[PDB]
Amino acid sequence: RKQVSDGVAHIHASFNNTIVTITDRQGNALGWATAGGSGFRGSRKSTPFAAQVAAERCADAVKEYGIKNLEVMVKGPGPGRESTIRALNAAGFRITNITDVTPIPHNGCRPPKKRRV
Amino acid sequence: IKVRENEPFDVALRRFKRSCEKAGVLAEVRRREFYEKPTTERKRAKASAVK
Amino acid sequence: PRRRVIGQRKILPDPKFGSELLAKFVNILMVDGKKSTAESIVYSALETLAQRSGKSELEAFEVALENVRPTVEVKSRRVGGSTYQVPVEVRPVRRNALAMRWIVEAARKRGDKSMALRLANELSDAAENKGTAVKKREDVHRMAEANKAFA
RNA sequence: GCGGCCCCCUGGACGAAGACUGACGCUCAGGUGCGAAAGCGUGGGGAGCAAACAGGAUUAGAUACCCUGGUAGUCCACGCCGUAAACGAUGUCGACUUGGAGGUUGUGCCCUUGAGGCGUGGCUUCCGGAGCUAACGCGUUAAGUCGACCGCCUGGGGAGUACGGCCGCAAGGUUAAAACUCAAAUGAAUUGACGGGGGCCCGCACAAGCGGUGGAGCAUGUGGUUUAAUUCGAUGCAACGCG
RNA sequence: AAAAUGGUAA
RNA sequence: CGCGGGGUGGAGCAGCCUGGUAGCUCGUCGGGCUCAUAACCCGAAGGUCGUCGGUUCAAAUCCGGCCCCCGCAACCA
RNA sequence: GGGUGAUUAGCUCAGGGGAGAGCACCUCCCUCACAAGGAGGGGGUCGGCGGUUCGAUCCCGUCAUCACCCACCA
RNA sequence: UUGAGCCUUGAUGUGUAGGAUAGGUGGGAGGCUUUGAAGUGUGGACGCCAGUCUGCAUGGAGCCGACCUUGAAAUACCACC
Ligand SMILES: [Mg+2]
Ligand SMILES: [Mg+2]
Ligand SMILES: [Mg+2]
Ligand SMILES: [Mg+2]
Ligand SMILES: [Mg+2]
Ligand SMILES: [Mg+2]
Ligand SMILES: [Mg+2]
Ligand SMILES: [Mg+2]
Ligand SMILES: [Mg+2]
Ligand SMILES: [Mg+2]
Ligand SMILES: [Mg+2]
Ligand SMILES: [Mg+2]
Ligand SMILES: [Mg+2]
Ligand SMILES: [Mg+2]
Ligand SMILES: [Mg+2]
Ligand SMILES: [Mg+2]
Ligand SMILES: [Mg+2]
Ligand SMILES: [Mg+2]
Repeated sequence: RKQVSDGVAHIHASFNNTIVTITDRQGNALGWATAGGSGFRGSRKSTPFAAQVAAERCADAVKEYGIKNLEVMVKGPGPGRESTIRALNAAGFRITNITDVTPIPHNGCRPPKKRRV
Repeated sequence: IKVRENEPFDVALRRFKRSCEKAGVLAEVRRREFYEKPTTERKRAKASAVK
Repeated sequence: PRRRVIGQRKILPDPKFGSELLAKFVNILMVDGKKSTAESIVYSALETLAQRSGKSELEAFEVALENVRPTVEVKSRRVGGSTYQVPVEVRPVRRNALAMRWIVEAARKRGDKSMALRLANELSDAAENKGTAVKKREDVHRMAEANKAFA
């Protein structure tokens, strides 16, 4: 619907979960999927295999818009990150750009205290 | 970071991240390090870096 | 196993058909070192199977195995201080070793009159992939599929 | 103790050459000043973090470690507090005593005839000679050889505690005992043993398998109980179909 | 993930 | 003195309208695990239901006495 | 008494030609032990009665029950 | 701008015996056709994926239809919907 034909894939990879959101080029979301929402909750959702399954689902649910091309913006560390990009390429998308947007403070706010496990 | 890939491509080429902060900064900016821990980790880091 | 990687012990083929694979099968079925009793049971079961489905002794037996051979299985690894179930591929020889073992256990549980009748029914159902041994293969495959995240 | 950039005010150090004063120096009880963090008072500010506190877990219990929140505080102005493993656990000043490799910052000469060649200062890091040291180690930045002055020590516990004085809004700081009690307390290093330390290797140790015991009946030994006696010994593995 | 303790003298 | 509420395994508590077969934590017992003990695992045993008398074929349970305990009220002079 | 709505597995709830979910119970592995996970087996006239087409958890009226609003309330 | 709507017209309609995307009932044994039928793409939607209601376009003079079936038989045309 509305046949945008190109957008952006935002990958929010963290240590516990990975979220894939596909937007147009104006930041309007079109579809999203998560590792946690693809089954295998718990320790299994922080895995590279977890991430690609989420990417495949997010590739679905936007086929109506007829996306052909898209940039990918990668944020944060985590076991996903690279796995999602491969899945999007395998899903039949023409990847044009690959940039990471991980927020890096110029040492501003104080982080939480170190875990004493 | 930013790669403007040309039409010949099968490899991600995501190598400027290791050439840049990537995860080194994230791993170290996630828990506070009291000033004296850094000074000590710095001092031992290159006390060992001697041959 | 800790130090000495070892060789392999050879077994003679089956007298009636001259197949190593069938000779291993009677060994799995044998109990208390009674090979004559075991080979008697297997031959009776095979003959019953052949006349049930036409076909032939070896080909019918091979078809049953193909529906029970596993392809992947889980194995606890315990690397980082946590217990996982990582799937792993199965070595080709270990495939039929598990298949033959599973078939015999299924036959032993089956409640027919004679062991030969039990065995004939069990691997006959395996040929049509609906027996307990087939169910065992499906569970192993299903469990390995669930843990596909680890590799 | 001090890290973005810019401006204003301001202290000290070092180098070149020359001139100048002419012992004007060193140390310093009492005294005066400065003095991390936490804390206190008055008035502001408050994103993140986070004592106290609340809830969820873990656990035999868990007033904790872990998770979700969260107040003082952390920030600013002024005032107080005056303590830290405030450590180089090494008072200040001066003189003398083999070397090597670096860092940083000045300066003289020589073709700079690139990032060179020959000198001469300041600060700073590592390794080592003699010497010293209980040893560890220090070693021209001495813990070496000497001189000047100051501070401090005299077995462990009691105790840096009590009382008194001084200081402080408070928290407390500083000065600082005795009775009583013990024959030790302590430093460095050596050999082992041990570690929920590291490395390497082995074993039916695990993994892969097969068959059992623990349930039934009986044989046999032991414990217990009983008995006139139920003879004595063997007691984790390494006693219990054992003498 | 959890994992506490070991009577006197010799 | 008056009015309410209770008495159930060794301890603390459920079972009351629902009179027709006492349950749940900790304890106790036996066997495991351990060099041994705790913790942990498995399997058992434990009950005039305060007492006495009634109506019911049948009473922890419904009624009426007695004992013990707890909580309220006891004012105007 | 009128109106509005409802009754579906042991529980919480969906749905003119198909009773669906999630939680419960027993097994399977899994785990030191668990735990936490994944896999099978079930377990309902879809409240009864009656009513059209071939039936029709779906449609209609009556019962038994539940919820609300209202009448009633002398 | 958006719904509630409100009053008109076009479509709407799979178990199953079958040509099957049988909506019930009837007038009902004939129609529209240059107020364009046939051979082909087009797009919203759907689906137990049968292809359909659907816009136009090269196109230009035809077949349905009772028939085999089903519990049901022609959306042949019309109408109560
Ligand atoms: Mg955190
Ligand atoms: Mg003084
Ligand atoms: Mg402060
Ligand atoms: Mg303050
Ligand atoms: Mg304030
Ligand atoms: Mg916290
Ligand atoms: Mg001091
Ligand atoms: Mg220091
Ligand atoms: Mg000192
Ligand atoms: Mg030295
Ligand atoms: Mg004092
Ligand atoms: Mg005092
Ligand atoms: Mg084993
Ligand atoms: Mg026995
Ligand atoms: Mg004896
Ligand atoms: Mg003895
Ligand atoms: Mg003895
Ligand atoms: Mg023996």
